[PDB]
Amino acid sequence: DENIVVGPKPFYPIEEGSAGTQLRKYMERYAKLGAIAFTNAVTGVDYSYAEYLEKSCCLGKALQNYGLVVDGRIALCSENCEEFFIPVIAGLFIGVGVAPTNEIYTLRELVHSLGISKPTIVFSSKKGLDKVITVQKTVTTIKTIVILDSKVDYRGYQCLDTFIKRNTPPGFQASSFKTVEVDRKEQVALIMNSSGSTGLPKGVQLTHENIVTRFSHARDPIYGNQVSPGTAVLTVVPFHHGFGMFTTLGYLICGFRVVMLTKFDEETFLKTLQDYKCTSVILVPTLFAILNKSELLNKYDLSNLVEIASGGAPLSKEVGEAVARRFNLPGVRQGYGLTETTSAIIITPEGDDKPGASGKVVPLFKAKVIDLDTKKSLGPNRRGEVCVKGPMLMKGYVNNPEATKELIDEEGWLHTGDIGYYDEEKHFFIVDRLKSLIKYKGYQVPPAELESVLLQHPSIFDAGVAGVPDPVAGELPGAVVVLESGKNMTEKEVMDYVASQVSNAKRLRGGVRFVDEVPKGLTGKIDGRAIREILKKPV
Ligand SMILES: Nc1ncnc2c1ncn2[C@@H]1O[C@H](COS(=O)(=O)NC(=O)c2csc(-c3nc4ccc(O)cc4s3)n2)[C@@H](O)[C@H]1O
Ligand SMILES: [Cl-]
Ligand SMILES: [Cl-]
Repeated sequence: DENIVVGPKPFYPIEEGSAGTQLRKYMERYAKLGAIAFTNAVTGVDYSYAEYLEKSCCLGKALQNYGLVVDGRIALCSENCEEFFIPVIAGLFIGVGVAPTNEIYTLRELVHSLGISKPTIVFSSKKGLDKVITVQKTVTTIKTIVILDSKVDYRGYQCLDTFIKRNTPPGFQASSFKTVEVDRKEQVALIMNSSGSTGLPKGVQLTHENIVTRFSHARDPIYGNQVSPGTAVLTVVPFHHGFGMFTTLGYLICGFRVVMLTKFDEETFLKTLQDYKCTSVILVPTLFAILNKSELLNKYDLSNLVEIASGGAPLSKEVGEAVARRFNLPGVRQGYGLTETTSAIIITPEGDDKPGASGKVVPLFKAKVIDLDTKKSLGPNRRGEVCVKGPMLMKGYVNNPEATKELIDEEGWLHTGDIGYYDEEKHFFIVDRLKSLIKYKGYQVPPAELESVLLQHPSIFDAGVAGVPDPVAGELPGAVVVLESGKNMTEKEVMDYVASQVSNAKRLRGGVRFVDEVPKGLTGKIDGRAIREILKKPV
């Protein structure tokens, strides 16, 4: 079947050893070099590779001394902090599965998530502690809570350093610690949760094989960023999520200084780029809005920035092109993936550009686009459901065989739930989620196409589009809009503006509501249910 698109061979073959073994090898190299691994952009606190490696080894030993066995479970519950990856790496080193969560989860989300992954120990931020204590009342198998981002014991709980000290012999040498080899294709490494699900979070099981595949991509000269220890990268994405998890772990294999930024005011954003000489960043779409509007770019030395990427959610082609132009860059790089594919499986290849494209199939992967009804493969320039296959496919959901069966078909293809197409040169374009398409008469209108038009308006800061029920037409496209400060548009002004830019079918017949915040998930995807609820309310 010539409709299947097959990715190339990676420049760097997948290395032998577990994901823990590989991380240890590279971290040790950068440790001896004296490089910095993590920097908190706002405080300027650094962890060297040497310190991060030492603590990760010491925590690995501590978890073994505590009694955790291969295929045990720990969790994190934390907003981004520079300590976040210590329990992750320790788990990978010893073959204990790690379930990351964020403090920003609701209690309903967190109780469900941790109830599925069943961690023995939770590494909680100070901020997340109250939620973890509450969850423990239901998930009563959580034995121990350790405070991740405190140097001292906190509210009666051991901090990370205390837990390590209490579970390792005095004078324990990290250099002596051995990574634990595992059955790479079978051994769960991480239990992850997607963002923007319409239901409660499922536990996505990712293996060591999944992760070491990512390590090849991450440092690939075409599909990643080349090893360059000391080079700084800015990161803004949530660490608990696959997007932040596998970009960050990849950056550690690359030897980069991971500059973690948690505040997105333009001054701090720009000052961070300048002060740490950041050479690249992967943004989410809302951060592009800040950069397109900024009147301050000229005040900062931004000359070190040679790459801007995007992922997680649809990016307006025109907004991306404007921002790339401001920075005098050829274009915005992009990656597209799902929690269930570990990381990005379509990435813009260096040297092989195409306006508006999401990129090309990554090494070791295959992709196809199927007809929504027949499920048969399609040629180029035909919209259908993107499906993918390759060694980053998850092992399956935790204790949910039905959901696994629905996602990964009898022929081993993962059905992404996304609409897209590929062109004659095999560039893929991801349009939107199938579930988001607005059923206006016989049309299937992608909200992202309307959102792009809205975002391009200089008075519109943010927008989200969804379908308003309608007896005659099925669904009418409607929009929720956040206006830029000091600007005003009426509903009619927005509707007329959109009508001037789109087909008749795409008009905002469902109307426009103005809000302070567009409802979205943790990595920028529009919350359709929430938008529909807002549109339902009378003005
Ligand atoms: N680039 C994109 N364009 C449009 N939509 C995109 C998208 N990426 C994810 N999505 C949407 O998120 C859904 C998946 O949501 S999810 O489960 O929460 N997981 C993800 O969103 C997810 C998991 S890993 C990951 C990426 N890793 C990267 C590494 C480098 C890089 O440059 C870019 C990326 S994006 N994204 C997709 O089905 C799709 O609807
Ligand atoms: Cl999201
Ligand atoms: Cl979310």
